[PDB]
Amino acid sequence: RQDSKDRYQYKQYIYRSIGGIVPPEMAETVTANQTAQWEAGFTPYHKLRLAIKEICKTDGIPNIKWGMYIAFGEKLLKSYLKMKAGSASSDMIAEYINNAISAFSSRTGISQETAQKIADFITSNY
Amino acid sequence: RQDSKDRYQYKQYIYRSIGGIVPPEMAETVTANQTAQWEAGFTPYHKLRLAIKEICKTDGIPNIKWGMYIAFGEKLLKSYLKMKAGSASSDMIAEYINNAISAFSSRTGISQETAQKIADFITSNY
Amino acid sequence: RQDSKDRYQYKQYIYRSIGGIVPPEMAETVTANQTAQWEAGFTPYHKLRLAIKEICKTDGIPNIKWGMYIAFGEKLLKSYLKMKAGSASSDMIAEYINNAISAFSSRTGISQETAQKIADFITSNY
Amino acid sequence: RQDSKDRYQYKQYIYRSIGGIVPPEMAETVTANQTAQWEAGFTPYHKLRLAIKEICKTDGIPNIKWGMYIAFGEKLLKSYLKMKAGSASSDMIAEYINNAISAFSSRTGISQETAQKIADFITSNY
Amino acid sequence: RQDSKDRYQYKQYIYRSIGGIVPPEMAETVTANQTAQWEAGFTPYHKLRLAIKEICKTDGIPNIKWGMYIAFGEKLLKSYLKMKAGSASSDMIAEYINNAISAFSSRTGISQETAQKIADFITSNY
Amino acid sequence: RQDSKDRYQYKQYIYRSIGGIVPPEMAETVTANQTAQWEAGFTPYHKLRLAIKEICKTDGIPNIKWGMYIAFGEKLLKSYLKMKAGSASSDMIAEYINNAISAFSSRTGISQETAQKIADFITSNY
Amino acid sequence: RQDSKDRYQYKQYIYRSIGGIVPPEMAETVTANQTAQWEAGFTPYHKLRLAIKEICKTDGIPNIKWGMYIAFGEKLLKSYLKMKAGSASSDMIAEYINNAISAFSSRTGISQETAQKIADFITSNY
Amino acid sequence: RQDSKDRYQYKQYIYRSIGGIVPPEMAETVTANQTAQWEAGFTPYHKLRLAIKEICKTDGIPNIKWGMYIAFGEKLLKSYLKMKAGSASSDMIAEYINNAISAFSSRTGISQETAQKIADFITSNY
Amino acid sequence: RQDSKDRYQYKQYIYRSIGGIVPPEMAETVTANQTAQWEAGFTPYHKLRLAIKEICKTDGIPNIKWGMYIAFGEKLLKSYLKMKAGSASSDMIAEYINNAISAFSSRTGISQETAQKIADFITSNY
Amino acid sequence: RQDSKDRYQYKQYIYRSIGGIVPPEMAETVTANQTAQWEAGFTPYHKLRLAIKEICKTDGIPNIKWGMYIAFGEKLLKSYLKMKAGSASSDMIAEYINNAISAFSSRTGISQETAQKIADFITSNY
Amino acid sequence: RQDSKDRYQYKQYIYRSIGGIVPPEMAETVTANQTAQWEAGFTPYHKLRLAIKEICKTDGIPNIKWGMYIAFGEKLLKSYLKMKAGSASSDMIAEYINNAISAFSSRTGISQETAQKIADFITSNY
Amino acid sequence: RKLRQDSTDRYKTKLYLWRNLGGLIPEDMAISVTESITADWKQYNDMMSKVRNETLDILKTNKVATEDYIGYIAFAEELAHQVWKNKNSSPDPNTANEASKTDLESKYSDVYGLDVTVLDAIYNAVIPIIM
Amino acid sequence: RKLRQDSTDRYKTKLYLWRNLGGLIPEDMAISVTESITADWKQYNDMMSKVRNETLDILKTNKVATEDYIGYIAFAEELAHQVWKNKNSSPDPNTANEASKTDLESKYSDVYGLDVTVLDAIYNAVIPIIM
Amino acid sequence: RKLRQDSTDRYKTKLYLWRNLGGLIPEDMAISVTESITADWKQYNDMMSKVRNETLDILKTNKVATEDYIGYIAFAEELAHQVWKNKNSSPDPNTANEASKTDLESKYSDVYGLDVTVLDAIYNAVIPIIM
DNA sequence: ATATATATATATATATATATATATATATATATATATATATATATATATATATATATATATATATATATATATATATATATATAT
DNA sequence: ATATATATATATATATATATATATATATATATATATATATATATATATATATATATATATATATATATATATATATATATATAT
Repeated sequence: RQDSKDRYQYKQYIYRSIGGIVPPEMAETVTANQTAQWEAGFTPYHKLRLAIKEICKTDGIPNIKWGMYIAFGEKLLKSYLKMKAGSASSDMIAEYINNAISAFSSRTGISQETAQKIADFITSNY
Repeated sequence: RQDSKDRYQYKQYIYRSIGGIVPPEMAETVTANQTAQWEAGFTPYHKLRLAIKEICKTDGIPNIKWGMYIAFGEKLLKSYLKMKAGSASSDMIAEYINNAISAFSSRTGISQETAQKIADFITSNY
Repeated sequence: RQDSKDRYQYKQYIYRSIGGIVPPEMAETVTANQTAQWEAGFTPYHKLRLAIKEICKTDGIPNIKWGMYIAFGEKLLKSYLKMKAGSASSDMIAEYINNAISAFSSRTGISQETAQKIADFITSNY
Repeated sequence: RQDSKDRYQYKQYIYRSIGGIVPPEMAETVTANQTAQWEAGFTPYHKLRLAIKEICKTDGIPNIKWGMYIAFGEKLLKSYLKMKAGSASSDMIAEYINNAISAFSSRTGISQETAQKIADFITSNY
Repeated sequence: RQDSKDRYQYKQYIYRSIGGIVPPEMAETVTANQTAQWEAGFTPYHKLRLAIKEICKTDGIPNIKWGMYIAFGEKLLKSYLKMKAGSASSDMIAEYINNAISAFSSRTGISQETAQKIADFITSNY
Repeated sequence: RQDSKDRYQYKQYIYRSIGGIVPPEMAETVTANQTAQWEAGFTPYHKLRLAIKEICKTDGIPNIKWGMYIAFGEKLLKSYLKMKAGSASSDMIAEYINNAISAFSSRTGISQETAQKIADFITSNY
Repeated sequence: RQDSKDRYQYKQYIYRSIGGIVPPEMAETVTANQTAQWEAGFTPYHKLRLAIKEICKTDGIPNIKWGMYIAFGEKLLKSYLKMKAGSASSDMIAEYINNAISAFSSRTGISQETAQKIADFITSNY
Repeated sequence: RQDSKDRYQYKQYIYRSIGGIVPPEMAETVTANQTAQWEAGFTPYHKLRLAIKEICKTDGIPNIKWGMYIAFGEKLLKSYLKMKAGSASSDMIAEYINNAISAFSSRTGISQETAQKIADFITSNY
Repeated sequence: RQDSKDRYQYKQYIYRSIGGIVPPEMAETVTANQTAQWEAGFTPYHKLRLAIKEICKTDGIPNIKWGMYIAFGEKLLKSYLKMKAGSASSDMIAEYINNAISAFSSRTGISQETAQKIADFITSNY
Repeated sequence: RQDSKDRYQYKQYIYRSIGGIVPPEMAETVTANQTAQWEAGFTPYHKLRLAIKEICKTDGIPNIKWGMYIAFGEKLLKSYLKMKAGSASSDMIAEYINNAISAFSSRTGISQETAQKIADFITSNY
Repeated sequence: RQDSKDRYQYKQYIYRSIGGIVPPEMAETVTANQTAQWEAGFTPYHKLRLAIKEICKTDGIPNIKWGMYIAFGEKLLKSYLKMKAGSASSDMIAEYINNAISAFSSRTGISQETAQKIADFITSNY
Repeated sequence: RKLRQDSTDRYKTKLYLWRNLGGLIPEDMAISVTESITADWKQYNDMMSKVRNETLDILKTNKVATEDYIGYIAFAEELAHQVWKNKNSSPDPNTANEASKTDLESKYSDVYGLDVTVLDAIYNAVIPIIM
Repeated sequence: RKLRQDSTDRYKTKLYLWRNLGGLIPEDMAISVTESITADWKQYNDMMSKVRNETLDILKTNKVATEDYIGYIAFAEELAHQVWKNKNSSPDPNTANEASKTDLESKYSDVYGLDVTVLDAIYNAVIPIIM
Repeated sequence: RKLRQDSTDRYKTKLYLWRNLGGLIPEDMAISVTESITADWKQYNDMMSKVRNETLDILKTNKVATEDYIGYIAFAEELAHQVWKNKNSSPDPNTANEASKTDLESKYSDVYGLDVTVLDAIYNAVIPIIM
């Protein structure tokens, strides 16, 4: 399903948002462009989520906790993207991890050991 | 009938759902894609149902009970697909079977012996 | 996103402003023209902002201060464009910098050293 | 902006003035014609204004005074167009300049030397 | 302006006079026809006026007096058109000129010499 | 003007007389038909009037008297049309002429010689 | 005029009689039908009247008497139509003629010889 | 006239009876339906009346007596329609004829021989 | 009748209650809403009544007693709805039944055996 | 019922209060606005009452006492809203509870243990 | 409530004051205008009152004293508006504060320290 | 309110548009949609809210983290549905048995624990589940 | 006023038009939009204003330049949301811990300093944050 | 009057039409426009008139030619805005400094002279500039 | 009657992404409208002074024509209503 | 099978009005266009120079909604397909 249905329908979504009042040379052309951005923008996080799934199976750890392994990973990737503006990533990374890990009950909910592993896997995504 | 009529009309269905307001470069292209997913997604369960039919004839057991041999099989396949996330399938399998079999009056309605045979046939589907 | 979404939607904006009462030979043709002006008009400042981002990373200085590095840079570019009317740019440049730098708390908020660097980078934009 | 936005929107203006009650074979056709006259009619004065801008930079004289260098130039061009009816332009020219220059505080506000230069540049426009 | 704006808008005028209650097969078709008559009917006098302008420049005589050179010329052309009914144009011409010239203060206001020249130029228009 | 403006506006007249309450399939269709009758019905008299104009120029006789040359001609044509019912046109013709000519002060007002010429020209119209 | 104006306006008449309260699917459709009946119903008498006109010219007899040649003819045609119910037309014909002719001062007013000719011409109309 | 005017106006009648307060989806739809019933209901008697007309011409008998040939025929047809409820038509027929004929002065007024012929012609209408 | 007439007219009722002074955006919108509540609110009891009808036929018991089988059932359903507030339904149920059954002459009037059956059928309605 | 009937009729109420003398652009617009405030203003207390209902069922305590569980809860919420002005909510809360609980016979009528639970549930509403 | 109910009803008030004798083109148009003035005129004081509420919470001071914090603030704002006529606001401000503070028992009733803070907050409102 | 109530109109929005784009009759659509939005909203929220509410309150009481509720809620409904299934199709002994055997089944997921066993007991005793 | 209040109508404008261009029913749209503009305006301004107002006043008190507020405001809300997250999902000790650990986290940005620590303490003690 | 007052209706005219051509609701538009024309007219004329009036009177007093006012007015507002900017964002010493440093900056234009320095001193002391 | 699957919408719990709108803080840009100060240009309307032209209406004098209504004299026809 | 009205059309034959068109000959208004020459407004565009709003896009940084897509996990409807 996620192999193709996304771009096909996502384009349909935008067409609807653009409205039937907008000539097709704009309606479709804008749609296609915005979709391409969705595909490119979405993928990086999608890759993380898929990787996380495999990590948990590898570790032999709970499926429910994916809600947080994912949240944790996704939050950090946003942070890693921001680091391309902040610079000094070494310090930014440590700081994001510091709370992402330490605030166990709200930022992890998952073993700090596995949370860090995710932090490391996410780091590798640049 | 089921040899071809499904993909032919299923595509027609989606076209209708998409709506006459959507340009054909989207209406048909989306339709065809979604249908392909139907074909691929559907088949695994279809194969089980067809296999089940033959098993009952082989065993020499009631046709009416197909409602449950099918329900039982289909439920388990969903479970087997989930096992690709859960891991430790050996234990998940046992647990699904434990209740699928034990709750005779609501999960089987069929001899536990034949229910297990189906559980085994379904297992082979990965 | 900013690689293409701007021209695509900006055109849509104008179409809306023009109104549904205006024939398409005017609605779209005007839209496309005005957009082209947006692209050309916008770019010069966009380039500065992007350059500024890199300068701060290079210097190893605060991200928050971009609000002013940008404001400072953008203000000066407007001034540099005006210099093409004023002439004697050598003096106009000095005067713009004089206050842009001196009024620290309201025109810079950033080290005068880095503010000047931006003034120099902006100058190179002609 | 002034390279194209004028004809594009000016046409839109007229369309609005013509009114939605007028059939498109008249609304657009009249619009396009009137616009063409705008372009041709406007240009001569536009050229003067652009030339004046360069003259002041060349001379190294005040930008504010463009309000008058322009007013002065534009007034004279109107006069030069009238000379194509009046004839004896040699005398008409002198007379227009006589007051245009002499009434310093209201017709020039600019050095008579530079005002005359503009009078000469405008003269060359026929 | 007078090169095209006349027929374009004049048509618009009539459309308005015809009224929004009249079907377009009549509104526009009548408009276009009446306009064509305007163009043809108008031109003969327009030609005179343009010719008169040049005559005064040629002679080196006052612009203000165009009010009368024009009035004089236009009146006579009306007379020349009437001569196509009256016949004996030689006598009608003389009579129109007799008063058109003699009543200096109200029919000419212009030198009789130049008034006659106009009478001659108008005569050539048949 | 009389070359086309008549049929164009005359149709407009009828449309108005028919009224805005009458559906266009009747309003315009009736209008067009009635107009065609106007054109055909009108022409015969129009031709006479135009011919009369030329006759007076040919003869070298007064323009004012056209009021009667026309009245005389038009009256007789009506009579000639009636002769297509009366028969014995030779006698009807003579009788119409007898008074049309004899009652000089009220039926002619024009030389009997020229009145007869018109009677002859009209006769040729059948 | 009578070549087309009748059906065009007669339809308009009925439309008015039907009333503005009646939907157009009835107003026009009824109108058109009733008109067609007018055309067909009217024609037979119209033909007689036209024929009568020619007969009088042929005979060389008075125009005024058309009031009666027509009345006589029209009355008889009504009678001939009635004969298609009465039968024995030979006798009905004679009887209608007997008084139509004999009551000279009120049924003819025209020579019995010409009245009979009309009776014969009308007879031929069946 | 009777070839079409009936259904056209009869519909108009009902529309009036229905009233202007009733929505057109009911006013016209009911009208059209009721009219169709008029056409079908009316025709059977219309056919008789037309047939009767021809019978009298065939027989060579009085037109005035149509008032009774018609009344007689129409009365009997009503009776024949009733026979489709009564059965034993052979006896009902005889009885209707018995008085329809015997009461000469009020049920016939026409020769019993011709009255019977009509009774026979009507019988054939079922 | 009860298949649709209820919602159709019930809406009409409310419209009347709302009053002709209330704008239609309120009159109809409120009406439709309140009706929907009628449909939903009514149905639960309607279902019971219909079920009761069938129970009596099944049992082979008196029709007249429906007045009480219905009253009994309806009363209990009200009680069952109240139990969703009271909790401890097991005890509330017993208590409602205790008197609903015991007070034979006023709460049942029907065999306690059949009254209990209804109590059981009603219980199943939650 | 309470799912929609409130806003529908409440609007009707206001319309009545506004009066039939007030133009609809005010009558309805004011009504709709005031209703929206009712919905928003009402809800907070409605939520408490619904929550209280569930608490009593959960606890297994008397329905009659809802009169006080509700009164108690509603009073406290009013107090909690006031605390947004008073500040130092910790102390205000304690004081409201002090009497709300202590004056058993008039402020609770319910076990202090359950009254406090309500005080705690209400507190969570901010 | 105060987010919208004010303008909605305030308009209603004026409508009532204007009277039912005044045509709606005046009644509503005047109402709407006067209301707009209410909104604009009211807001400045409303802002102060809201600010004061927050100041007292911030300071941790008595709610009852709002009667005076408000009175004090509102009085001063009136004074600040008057200063736009008086000029020399520095002195007017001091004088208003001098008594507004000094007459503790009647102009403040609140700590002079907090009264001054309000005087300062109000001052910032211009 | 809005997060459970407004769903009526949002669901309505599509159901109408789905049909509207088919060129169908405005009136028939409005009717079909009305019935659809009613069935959807009513059936969903009635069954779901009862389970979800009990589920949310119990899990919160038991110190369940917000990221944990999904497991217990996904089970809450699945289990609650099986409870109806049995109340409808099976003997009381099988309803009781199945409830216990399903709690065991749920062990396939890391989620399963005391929380589940508590929740199901509540559903069986308390909630008239739609299915 | 206008800069926080008029947003209701501007937001309304689009939400209606978005749907209007879909050929949807005027009434359903007006209803769906009404609910949307309410949820938007209400939820946004309530949560945002409380934080933004405290944030603006504190930062101004502490001599923060107008170009600096962005950092502290962007944090103000982010932090304020995390405060709710914890009040909702975590034990009180974790709410306190997270607040302090987040203040540390915020060091990733040049913005972080005393101003942040002051602001968060206020949010925790004062504002009923929506999330 | 007309040259400052009628702008309300002319601005209104477009703002309505801009939206009207989008197929938007007449009522919502009338409301959105009303707020727009108010904000426009009010904010513009209040700030602008105070500066422009003082600017016009001072420049006229100082024998400034009508063609000269543009420079001083364009500066008048620009400067007046910077005055607010500082009153809002900077320490009083910086407001004073900036005013003087800006007067210097203004030298980039041939316009700058005593007239400017006089005008800015007035704006700082007199006008509650909107920005 | 029970259970899948593909899509479409809404929910439950948390978190992304693409776009759409509004905000918070400051500053650009493209267009749209209004202003400030002076001056053009294209069109739209009105004026000032005189004179045309195209159409639209009315008149002065006489006479047609096409239609619309009424009359004068007799007689039809189509429909509409009432009578015998 | 025939008539009396009224409204429409027609025939023979003519007229009085009213509205439209035309001929000869001319004018008074009103609306449109033009010539010579200039201006006051209003709406559009532009030049020099700057700003207040509103709508769109963007930068830094973050959020609240709404609509779409996705991940983990499950469900209620509706529309399509499938198995018995």
